[PDB]
Amino acid sequence: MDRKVAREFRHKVDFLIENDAEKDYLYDVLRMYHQTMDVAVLVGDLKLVINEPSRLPLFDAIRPLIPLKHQVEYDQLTPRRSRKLKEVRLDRHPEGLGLSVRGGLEFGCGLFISHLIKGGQADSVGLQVGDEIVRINGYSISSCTHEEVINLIRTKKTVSIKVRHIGLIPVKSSPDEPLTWQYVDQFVS
Amino acid sequence: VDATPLEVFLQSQHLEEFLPIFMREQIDLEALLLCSDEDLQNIHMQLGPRKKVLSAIDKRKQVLQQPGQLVDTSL
Ligand SMILES: [Cl-]
Repeated sequence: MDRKVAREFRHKVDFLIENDAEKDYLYDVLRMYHQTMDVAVLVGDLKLVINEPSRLPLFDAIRPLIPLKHQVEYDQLTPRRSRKLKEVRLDRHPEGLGLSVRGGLEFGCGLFISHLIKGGQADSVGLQVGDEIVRINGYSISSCTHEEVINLIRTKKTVSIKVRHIGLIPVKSSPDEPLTWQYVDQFVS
Repeated sequence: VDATPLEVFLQSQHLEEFLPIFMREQIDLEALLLCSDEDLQNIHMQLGPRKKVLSAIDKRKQVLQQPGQLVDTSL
């Protein structure tokens, strides 16, 4: 039943990574770790290839091969890969919602919490930097431009927010640049 | 099942009251962006919401063509 694992992983790699050089890198990465058994280096190496939200499921595919002795440090080092959806209701508080938000349809990427004011209302309720805001007021926002979403958030007295924790932030720092992604701990600066 | 892109669109703009007329005229969001001020006068939209609709349509047409940089909106 080992060949079943290898096959499954090899095609999920083929499907989620276009360039052969990054594939070769990925396999070399895990192979090096399989010799070193250094898990901090493995996640540190993995993040330079699993760089975009579509590739994040490879952290779960790699995961069953991780020895239990490394399992928990693996979890400390990976973004939270739980697919569960946290739902929230925020009220119009003198300091406001207490979050900052970036992305939208015109960028071809979802809408992410990029800043969370410590102690504000968003933090009171457990939202976190790196959540993708999936829904607002019950509506999927996938067809909304950025300004449309901000409009939709401001339509009523309170705002319903359902997020899925991603752990990546979109970065394009002016129009020339292609959109890429960064992990949360780095993006803060 | 989800709201159509037209519905979310109008919802975001406080224009939700026009979803039943746009549907009777078979106006999806595709067709909506093809509409002029005079098109919307033909279905008896009054001046106030005409301006709000066309403002929203034009903001959307522009950022789809020129997204610009990613921006942080503080809420
Ligand atoms: Cl919806």
